Amino acid sequence: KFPRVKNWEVGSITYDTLSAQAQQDGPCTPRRCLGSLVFPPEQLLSQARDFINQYYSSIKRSGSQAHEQRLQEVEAEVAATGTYQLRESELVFGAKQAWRNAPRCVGRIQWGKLQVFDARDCRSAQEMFTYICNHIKYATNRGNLRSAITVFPQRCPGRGDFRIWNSQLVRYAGYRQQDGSVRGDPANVEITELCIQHGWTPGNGRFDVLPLLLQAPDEPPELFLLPPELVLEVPLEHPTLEWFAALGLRWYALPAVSNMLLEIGGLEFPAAPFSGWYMSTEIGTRNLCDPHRYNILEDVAVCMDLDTRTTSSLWKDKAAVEINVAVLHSYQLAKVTIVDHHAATASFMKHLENEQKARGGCPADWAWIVPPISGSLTPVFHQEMVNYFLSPAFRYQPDPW
Amino acid sequence: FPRVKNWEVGSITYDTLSAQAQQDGPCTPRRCLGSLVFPAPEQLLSQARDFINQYYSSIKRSGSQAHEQRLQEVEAEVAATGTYQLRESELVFGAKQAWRNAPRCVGRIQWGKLQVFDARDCRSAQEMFTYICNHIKYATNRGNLRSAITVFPQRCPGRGDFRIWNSQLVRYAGYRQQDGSVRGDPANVEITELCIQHGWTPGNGRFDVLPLLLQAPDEPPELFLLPPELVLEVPLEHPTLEWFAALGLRWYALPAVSNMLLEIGGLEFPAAPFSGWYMSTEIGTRNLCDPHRYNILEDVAVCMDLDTRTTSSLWKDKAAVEINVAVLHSYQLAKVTIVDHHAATASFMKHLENEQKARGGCPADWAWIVPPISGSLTPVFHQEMVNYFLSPAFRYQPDPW
Ligand code: HEM
Ligand code: HEM
Ligand SMILES: CNCc1cc(F)cc(-c2cc(C)cc(N)n2)c1
Ligand SMILES: CNCc1cc(F)cc(-c2cc(C)cc(N)n2)c1
Ligand SMILES: C[C@H](O)[C@H](O)[C@H]1CNc2nc(N)[nH]c(=O)c2N1
Ligand SMILES: C[C@H](O)[C@H](O)[C@H]1CNc2nc(N)[nH]c(=O)c2N1
Ligand SMILES: [Cl-]
Ligand SMILES: [Cl-]
Ligand SMILES: [Gd+3]
Ligand SMILES: [Gd+3]
Ligand SMILES: [Zn+2]
Repeated sequence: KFPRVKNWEVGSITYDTLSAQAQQDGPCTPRRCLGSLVFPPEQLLSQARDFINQYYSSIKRSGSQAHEQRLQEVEAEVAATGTYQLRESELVFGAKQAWRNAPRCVGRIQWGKLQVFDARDCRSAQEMFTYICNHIKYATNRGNLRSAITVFPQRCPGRGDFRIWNSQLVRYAGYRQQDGSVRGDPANVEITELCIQHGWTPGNGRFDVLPLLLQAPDEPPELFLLPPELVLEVPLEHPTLEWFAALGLRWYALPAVSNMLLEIGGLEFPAAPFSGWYMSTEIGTRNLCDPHRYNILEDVAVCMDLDTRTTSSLWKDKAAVEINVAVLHSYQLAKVTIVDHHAATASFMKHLENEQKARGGCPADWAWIVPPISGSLTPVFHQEMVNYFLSPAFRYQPDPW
Repeated sequence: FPRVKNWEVGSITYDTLSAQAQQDGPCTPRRCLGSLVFPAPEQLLSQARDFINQYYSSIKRSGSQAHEQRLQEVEAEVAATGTYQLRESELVFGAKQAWRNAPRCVGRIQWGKLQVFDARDCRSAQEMFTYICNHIKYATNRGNLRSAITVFPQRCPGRGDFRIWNSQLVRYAGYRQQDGSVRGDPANVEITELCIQHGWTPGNGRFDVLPLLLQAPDEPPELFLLPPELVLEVPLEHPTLEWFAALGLRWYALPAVSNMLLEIGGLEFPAAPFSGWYMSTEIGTRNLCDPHRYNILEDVAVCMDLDTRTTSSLWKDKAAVEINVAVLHSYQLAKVTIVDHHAATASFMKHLENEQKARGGCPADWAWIVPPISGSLTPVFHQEMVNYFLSPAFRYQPDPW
């Protein structure tokens, strides 16, 4: 009844007893597996209890005076108001736990080092922008990146919500042409048209930092031009392919996701942007080489004079590796925090053993932990994993349009 | 009906074939176990009833004379003997469906072109050896490889099973060492011990072809040396790194899997070895670079003058790419069929399109289909997949020891 889980590189075996606690049913059934699909009223009370119980057991304080009392005041809070507010330390506990529970995040060896900015006393877009701009600058820290989340007011019935309209705080533009095809990032063509709608003027670049679209409850969104000095960027150069710089590639320093809904102990925070630091394959492999993203693979290969006329020359593999080298090298020369997939995955194996000893397992989504180049060269490839939903959690949510 | 998206292009289909999935796999809504490597007359009737129904849809004779006759026959044969016998064309179809249905096979574009050798009259291990030698000879075809399966007598009440104890027809020995290490392939230490225990004289090279351990019903397994000239091998060299030839590396031409069970209509064929041709990544990445296999990565990288002291130089990825290049070039030098992971994944995308029109879906195991290097450089990375079990099928079975 406890999944047997093997490591094929060493032969070791563990049991994931933590999977017993899974709550939100996944998409898989004994009949078919859907593990590769990307996006597959007083219920509040039961979610509330077991979160508080988590908090106190986490601090060796279960069955103790403050535990009894905190259970009453939440029960009393919901009685009158039909909802409740979190104690600051609890919001700190939920934020770090929701990170710890993220099955697809390969960087959770860092889950206990998280700076939480409480932004619950907020109203109007001009306020968020200041909260956002304090996060970004705190998080960037002149390239010495530091993990941070900012949590905006929770969801209330009978009132709009706080939402950021960009998938991330930093996004590059996506412009069509007299032939449809995109100049700039084709990922963000939909939000580029929403911004140009809301006043912004299109640049002509492949790396134009998009303006934020911030939306306060029931008031229509507001454009915001981010300060240029607050958007740290790293021009991409290769250590030994002098022509690489002339290709003119850049990526921003801060991966800061602003469209996921933080759920802690029953409450759902639709605006809660978190950030950390990049893994190099995220930029060098997915963002620049995906056929529907920047899709630079062929252009780098021509410049390295590789034979693009036969797929068996592995020219794709050769140029991809070098695009990744140029990312790691450009970020290191810029002194911005970045991690390569070999270092990241090995630390995740450490994280798994940490979590086995502490909690009897760890939800992990194999197809997202394994890197998108050189998979079987990393030890996560040879590690069987179990995937499920623990709470508190980061969740996806509808786009606010 | 599971909705499946291709993310590179944007397409959406619905896998309706999955609603027919028979035997249940490892996952529940509580937890996905997709990444695990290893997940009464009345029911032999329902299984065979379904297979016969399949065979007759395929010949466009669904609901006819022969169709009800064959059903009436099979229920008469089960009542009288407890089993029944496949007709030869039924056996050819069942074996081609089994390949088609195999979710972890990327080579299934070719499922219709399969040469089925009927050895269900085999009477001993010695005769079993002769069918196998013939199989290897036909399939090797002097390097112009052909896809083949030999089918030995089915499991039956009263007598034991035919078994090939070897996991493949062609395997390299793995001898343990004085310092605990292994010379040869460490995946084959166990079978190697058995061959010696059964009177084989071991060598001491790294690429020693193992003998065959063949088990007739209620017999000890019998040893058989494969004739040297029957096993085509390929010395490994690199197009440009001329020191590579000095590693002394070889692989064999024919991938011939011999430890799986073929199930057709509830009948079980515990010995039915099958073979096609290699994808270069199985050899270059897994067999040669896995830390628990030949583990040549570090030794290639030193020789390449790569910086092996930091992982951020991506020495592993660079060395592994040249190992794959070497495999492809060597097999083309020797005029031995081989397919690289870009061509193989591109033809698999075609298979999913063929199969969506023909059957409304295709059972696919994402983590096995995506190559172990260059994952997102291939179109299958960006394609969501539905994994499930269809019959006829190749199944795993315990080792007979
Ligand atoms: C500090 C360094 C970090 C690294 C290197 C890292 C790495 C990654 C990577 C590579 C992914 C895959 C995303 C994709 O490919 O689309 C991911 C997903 C995720 N990360 Fe982390 N991360 C870090 C910090 C954080 C922090 C601070 C949080 C929140 C507090 C977080 C929460 C998440 C979540 C919820 C996901 C899943 C989102 C999704 O499934 O789309 N990560 N992470
Ligand atoms: C003709 C070219 C073929 C190619 C390129 C190919 C490719 C592959 C690859 C790369 C794998 C994963 C192997 C591994 O990771 O160890 C695989 C698995 C498999 N192949 Fe194919 N194959 C071919 C022919 C065949 C044939 C002729 C059959 C049977 C008639 C077959 C049946 C299977 C099965 C049953 C599996 C999965 C076994 C398992 O689950 O471990 N293949 N194939
Ligand atoms: C909205 N999808 C979630 C997402 C998408 C994505 F492309 C990247 C990341 C991500 C986040 C953090 C904190 C670090 C990191 N290295 N990556 C998260
Ligand atoms: C029981 N393990 C199944 C297995 C293991 C394995 F290592 C390799 C292959 C395989 C088989 C064929 C016909 C072609 C090919 N290229 N690979 C199959
Ligand atoms: C369909 C497939 O599951 C999809 O492309 C996934 C695979 N694994 C991934 N892993 C990460 N980290 N990010 C992704 O976007 C994806 N895409
Ligand atoms: C545990 C992990 O699932 C295991 O190493 C798998 C991963 N995917 C694989 N995929 C293929 N095609 N072949 C394999 O041998 C493996 N090994
Ligand atoms: Cl990103
Ligand atoms: Cl093999
Ligand atoms: Gd020139
Ligand atoms: Gd030279
Ligand atoms: Zn699953």
